Amino acid sequence: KFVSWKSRTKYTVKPVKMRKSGGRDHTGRIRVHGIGGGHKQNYRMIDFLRFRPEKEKAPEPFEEKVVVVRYDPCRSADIALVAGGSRKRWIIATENMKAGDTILNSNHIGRMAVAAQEGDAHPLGALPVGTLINNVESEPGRGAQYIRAAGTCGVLLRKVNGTAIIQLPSKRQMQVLESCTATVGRVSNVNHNQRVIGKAGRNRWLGKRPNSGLWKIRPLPPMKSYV
Amino acid sequence: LTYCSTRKGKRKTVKSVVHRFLRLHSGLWLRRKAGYKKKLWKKSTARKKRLREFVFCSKTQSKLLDKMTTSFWKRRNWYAGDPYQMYHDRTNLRV
Amino acid sequence: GADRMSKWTSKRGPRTFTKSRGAKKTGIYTSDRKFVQIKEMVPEFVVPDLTGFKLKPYVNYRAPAGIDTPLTAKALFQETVAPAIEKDFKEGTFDANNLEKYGFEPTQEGKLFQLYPKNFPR
Amino acid sequence: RARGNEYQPSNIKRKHKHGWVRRLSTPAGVQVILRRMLKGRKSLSH
RNA sequence: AACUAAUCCUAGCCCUAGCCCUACACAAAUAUAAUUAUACUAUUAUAUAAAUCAAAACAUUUAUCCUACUAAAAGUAUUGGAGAAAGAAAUUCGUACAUCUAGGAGCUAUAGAACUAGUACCGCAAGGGAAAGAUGAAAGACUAAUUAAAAGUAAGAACAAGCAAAGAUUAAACCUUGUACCUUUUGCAUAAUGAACUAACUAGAAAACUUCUAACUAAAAGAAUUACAGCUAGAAACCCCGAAACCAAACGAGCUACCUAAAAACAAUUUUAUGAAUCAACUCGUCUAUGUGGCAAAAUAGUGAGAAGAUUUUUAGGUAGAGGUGAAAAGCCU
RNA sequence: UCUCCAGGCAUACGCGUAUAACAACUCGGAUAACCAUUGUUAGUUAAUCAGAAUAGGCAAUAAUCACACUAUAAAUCACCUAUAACUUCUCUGUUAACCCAACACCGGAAUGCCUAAAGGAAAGAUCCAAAAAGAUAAAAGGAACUCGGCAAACAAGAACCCCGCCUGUUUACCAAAAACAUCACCUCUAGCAUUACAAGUAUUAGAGGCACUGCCUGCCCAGUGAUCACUUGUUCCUAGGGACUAUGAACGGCUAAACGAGGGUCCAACUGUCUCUUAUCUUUAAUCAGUGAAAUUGACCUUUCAGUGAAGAGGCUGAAAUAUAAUAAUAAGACGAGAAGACCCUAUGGAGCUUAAAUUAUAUAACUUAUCUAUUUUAUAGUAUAAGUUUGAAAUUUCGGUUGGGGUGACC
Ligand SMILES: [Mg+2]
Ligand SMILES: [Mg+2]
Ligand SMILES: [Mg+2]
Ligand SMILES: [Mg+2]
Ligand SMILES: [Mg+2]
Ligand SMILES: [Mg+2]
Ligand SMILES: [Mg+2]
Ligand SMILES: [Mg+2]
Ligand SMILES: [Mg+2]
Ligand SMILES: [Mg+2]
Ligand SMILES: [Mg+2]
Ligand SMILES: [Mg+2]
Ligand SMILES: [Mg+2]
Ligand SMILES: [Mg+2]
Ligand SMILES: [Mg+2]
Ligand SMILES: [Mg+2]
Ligand SMILES: [Mg+2]
Ligand SMILES: [Mg+2]
Ligand SMILES: [Mg+2]
Ligand SMILES: [Mg+2]
Ligand SMILES: [Mg+2]
Ligand SMILES: [Mg+2]
Ligand SMILES: [Mg+2]
Ligand SMILES: [Mg+2]
Ligand SMILES: [Mg+2]
Ligand SMILES: [Mg+2]
Ligand SMILES: [Mg+2]
Ligand SMILES: [Mg+2]
Ligand SMILES: [Mg+2]
Ligand SMILES: [Mg+2]
Ligand SMILES: [Mg+2]
Ligand SMILES: [Mg+2]
Ligand SMILES: [Mg+2]
Ligand SMILES: [Mg+2]
Ligand SMILES: [Mg+2]
Ligand SMILES: [Mg+2]
Ligand SMILES: [Mg+2]
Ligand SMILES: [Mg+2]
Ligand SMILES: [Mg+2]
Ligand SMILES: [Mg+2]
Ligand SMILES: [Mg+2]
Ligand SMILES: [Mg+2]
Ligand SMILES: [Mg+2]
Ligand SMILES: [Mg+2]
Ligand SMILES: [Mg+2]
Ligand SMILES: [Mg+2]
Ligand SMILES: [Mg+2]
Ligand SMILES: [Mg+2]
Ligand SMILES: [Mg+2]
Ligand SMILES: [Mg+2]
Ligand SMILES: [Mg+2]
Repeated sequence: KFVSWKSRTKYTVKPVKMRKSGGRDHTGRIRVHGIGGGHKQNYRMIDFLRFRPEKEKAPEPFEEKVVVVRYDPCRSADIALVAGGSRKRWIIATENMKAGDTILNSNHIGRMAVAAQEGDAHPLGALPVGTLINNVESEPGRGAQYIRAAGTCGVLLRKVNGTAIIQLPSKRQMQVLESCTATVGRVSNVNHNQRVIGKAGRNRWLGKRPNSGLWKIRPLPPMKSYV
Repeated sequence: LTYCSTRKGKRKTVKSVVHRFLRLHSGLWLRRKAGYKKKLWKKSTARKKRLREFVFCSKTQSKLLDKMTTSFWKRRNWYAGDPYQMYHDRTNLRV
Repeated sequence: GADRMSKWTSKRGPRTFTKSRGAKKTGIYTSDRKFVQIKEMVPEFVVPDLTGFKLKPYVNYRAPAGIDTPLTAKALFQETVAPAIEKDFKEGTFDANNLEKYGFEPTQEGKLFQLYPKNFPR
Repeated sequence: RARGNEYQPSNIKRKHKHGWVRRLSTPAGVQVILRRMLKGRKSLSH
């Protein structure tokens, strides 16, 4: 009888009502522990393909205007409503975004290095080595999946041929095609890790239930005696 | 053992008896000596001779073997050239 | 602790539970939560004029009851259809195609009162 | 606390948990009905 | 000189025989929270049975369960921790009572079906599941009688002294003699179990060998078997109630545990403005007394803890036993 | 009419005629009266209370008197474009002293309004015993009580040790705690999307441990000559010859406070806890009237002393005592009556748990060879399956015997 709430097909900026799980599945059994209750939250559909040219428009660099930088219940980072043409869409906001700012979204792969302005989306080929990036996408056109948490920045270590090495926030090095799109700068809420929950009740507000109260090398035969 | 079998409603023979003992028609049972094929290298010659012999069974043992076999094994068999032909009968037995 | 043997009716259960007592619907509930009664859906009693009618509820005990002969298809056919066909056969003006002339109905569709499936109540 | 009052009547729960439509929804439930029909029960379900 | 009671005979049932069936018996209503006259929202059994149990344990294995003509071959060949046990076939025999709807060294109200009924009642559900009736030809003859008759009482309390009686006696009691029953314990009861009393019900069952009684007899037996007096037939035999468990399939989250959705409640007083303070409603249950077949299968009366929060509470939904849930008490899941 | 008591009226859920009148007086109410019982007849009235056309486009801006403000946990069809239709009231709920608790149960039971204008009766009659329960009062004393100031008090103040950071949570029905959780801190696992984690992405998520705070200790990280030379180290080629090096583990003592129906202790006050008990009132008791259970029970015409005997005798031996029956009290005995109590031993009886027990183990996870595909000049890759190998999620079964209580050694 469990139907997922993720049943909306059309992108909108209207907040969407979310149903909580509690850690259960469609079967109805707990699959993950520590999830329950919390404050009621609304989902704001984020757009992780920064370079999405508007409908009935050419695939060339375009600009968008930042309406407001909001607080997101569903994320550690903060989101920004950005407007361009006749379209509004939520996006992830970088460290220094402000209302009224203008951000570029470019398809052009610069033969030479492109000056890096935080918040603008360029193909990794355009960027020069060493520039901090966020909201990287593993495959061209896939959509951002990495470095989209609060304060996380990835360095662009190297570019050779049509491939670049991206150092993920965990220091795990990844490689992608330079056609892949990344957003310059680190993600907002750079001080998210400095927060102090302070009391147990605050965690219960965040939908986190308390942990359970419950409290292996095998020697080889030569070593079994000497264990 | 089985006194009344499910399919035929009869007594059943214990085949382990049929595989170790010979019944003479007079009522006697024959057997071998336990261990007659075991560790012969450390047995005395007289001991080995005693082991090789065929030996009779007691009245109680004979009574038990009679219970554990059916009447088919107690019948007269007229085998041509039988080597036990003479031992199916008792002679000069007063008792 | 519930009663399993008594009938399930609208008096029982919560307010949300409702069901009919067997009355035929006389209208439709449209959108906006409005009942719209349909005049055609409301049964109309066809009552005859009883002035000058000689039949009363009971009969004389001296009135002879007749021999019981339930009506059959053959009995109806002989009384109504047989004389016409017999007369036409003697004149020779009879054919299979024109059975409708004598009262046959090829189909019940288009009739206000259909014999099968019946489309009128008693 | 005092026990014995575990029945907290609710007609919606009763018909949904033990009703005709509930019993016919699964083959195991249909077999429940068949058993009660063979015994001759006056009440096949709630 | 009689109350409570007792007596009763047929309602039906049991097992066979025979036989395929074709019954599918107004209108209307019902798969929706069944029995609600019409659209919303699609509709669909299961992969091999397991275990208990036997093997005096248990681990391969364990007849029927899990069916393919009777009798014989035969408990033979074969199979088997070659143990417990299991166990053919080839091949012989068989026209089965025939006809029509019959039969009982079967039961007779604690029996025979659970049945007067799958009802009443019990359970949320799956499911479990009773008890009983009695006149005569006529009741359009006032409902029949019959029986020192069970225990229990009454008619009619008792009268130094004793397992309650026995020997007696003119005499009921006095005198004399006398350590209840069953079961066990060592053959011992002042032991220890079991019994308020009445009525009904309530527990030894099989034929291998042996014995007895007969038929015929080097043969016996109504086919298949035994036989160096045997063979054939008869008669003669081996209890009852009781676990914790184990497995399969259903039923359960109206209680409780946790969760999802939609809702609700929180006065007054202070405060650095809050999982702060005081203290109601409300929630909980510290300590004591009462209660201990209670008002209650966990309460009452006081006294206490929290009381804007990790609070409490309502409605509907969800997770199911090889499982679920658990701020882990191995706690909770009627 | 009087005396006194202080949760009432509605709705929801549930219940199903218990509603009302009459007639009955069998059954039901634990007794009467009267009916909540039996029979018959009646009843609850709604367009407002309550229940029960289609296709497109589209949304940044809480609530709290919403203004000022502050905040964080981030918080509810409409409107528009077209299409279609172009006058309607039927159906259902409505009674009650009621539901879940086997009961006319001192229990459980949501919301709105109100706190007496609504709703009710603690005493069937009598008596004033013991014991038992509850309330009040106390001369002098004031913890001398007791395991303990338990309980009570004209008191309800102060302080310190141990434990846990704190508010929370837990063994429904014997444990509320020092246990569990908890912020904080630490360890381990994971680089990724269309059903949980999550419409999330290393400042994230999951698994688990652990008080934090500040303060200490310091496993450790080749040597020797100094970014530098040789000896080492590790590999090879043969003892020679090359090749190559390139803060912090483990821990502790305590922020040090605050808080606690936690466990100990002390002082003050207070007292019937006590020296040492008493009086009064109520409940119960007892007599009268009505109704009427339970465990229990071999039979009893049911004595004392000494002996006997299993620590043991109303019943046996020997002495003794002895008109018969009730009513009210006591609890020495009847190994007094009831419980799923306690302790030990047994069974080739169970079950839960743990492993390093034996047997298995297409749960996963790897691999190898086939098979099947593609490619490939034999190589690669893969893989609806089969056979192996490695892991083990699980499954099944077992707990020999002699050994005061064990430990141990032993023994058969
Ligand atoms: Mg823990
Ligand atoms: Mg119950
Ligand atoms: Mg409830
Ligand atoms: Mg066994
Ligand atoms: Mg055993
Ligand atoms: Mg066993
Ligand atoms: Mg087995
Ligand atoms: Mg009967
Ligand atoms: Mg019966
Ligand atoms: Mg009598
Ligand atoms: Mg006497
Ligand atoms: Mg005993
Ligand atoms: Mg629930
Ligand atoms: Mg308040
Ligand atoms: Mg507080
Ligand atoms: Mg308080
Ligand atoms: Mg407090
Ligand atoms: Mg909990
Ligand atoms: Mg524990
Ligand atoms: Mg424990
Ligand atoms: Mg009256
Ligand atoms: Mg009465
Ligand atoms: Mg009344
Ligand atoms: Mg009445
Ligand atoms: Mg009313
Ligand atoms: Mg009760
Ligand atoms: Mg009043
Ligand atoms: Mg009184
Ligand atoms: Mg006082
Ligand atoms: Mg005083
Ligand atoms: Mg003292
Ligand atoms: Mg003292
Ligand atoms: Mg006290
Ligand atoms: Mg604590
Ligand atoms: Mg606390
Ligand atoms: Mg509790
Ligand atoms: Mg408890
Ligand atoms: Mg406490
Ligand atoms: Mg307690
Ligand atoms: Mg702890
Ligand atoms: Mg405490
Ligand atoms: Mg003092
Ligand atoms: Mg009386
Ligand atoms: Mg007497
Ligand atoms: Mg006497
Ligand atoms: Mg004595
Ligand atoms: Mg005596
Ligand atoms: Mg007395
Ligand atoms: Mg006594
Ligand atoms: Mg006793
Ligand atoms: Mg033994």
